[PDB]
Amino acid sequence: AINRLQLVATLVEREVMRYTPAGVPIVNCLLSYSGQAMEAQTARQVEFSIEALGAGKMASVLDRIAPGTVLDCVGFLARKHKALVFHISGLEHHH
Amino acid sequence: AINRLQLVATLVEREVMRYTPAGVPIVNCLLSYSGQAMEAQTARQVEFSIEALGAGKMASVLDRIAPGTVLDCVGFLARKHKALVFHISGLEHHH
Repeated sequence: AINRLQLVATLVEREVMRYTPAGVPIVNCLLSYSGQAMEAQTARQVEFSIEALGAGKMASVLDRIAPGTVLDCVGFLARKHKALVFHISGLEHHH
Repeated sequence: AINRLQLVATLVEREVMRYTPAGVPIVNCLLSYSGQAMEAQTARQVEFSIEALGAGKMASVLDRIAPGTVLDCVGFLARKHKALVFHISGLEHHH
């Protein structure tokens, strides 16, 4: 079943890298979205923040990105462990 | 800025139709996702539920769908009014 989120958003903050029991690194972060949903009947402004994380190489990538940076993100939604988290599977600098 | 969620998910429940002050109908619902994220380094099972809504014609569409139905949804994330809600902008029966 498809579960795919594409989001262009600003990195607001990130937590110190942590590791799963298997030794996989995880970086939790907060992203801030600000834009327009043309998908709504009347175009409307949309603004929200969302908890995200990168695992494995994506943790390493996030760990080197400055807060304030706008990121083009793809990935999937999942349960935190209830609240949801955006798992980032792919990332580019927007600009 | 892109903000687009694609999700194949089961309609669990829906609320009675309500209306905005402008007379736009809204149907709030709960969707349940169960699948696999191949986007994670190790393929992993993912299961969660997410609050969603349809507005305008999409409210009318949701209002006629039986709970238990699997839906192929597209749309965007937004703030409920903080918690997030999946605004559905497009819908098909999965099967």
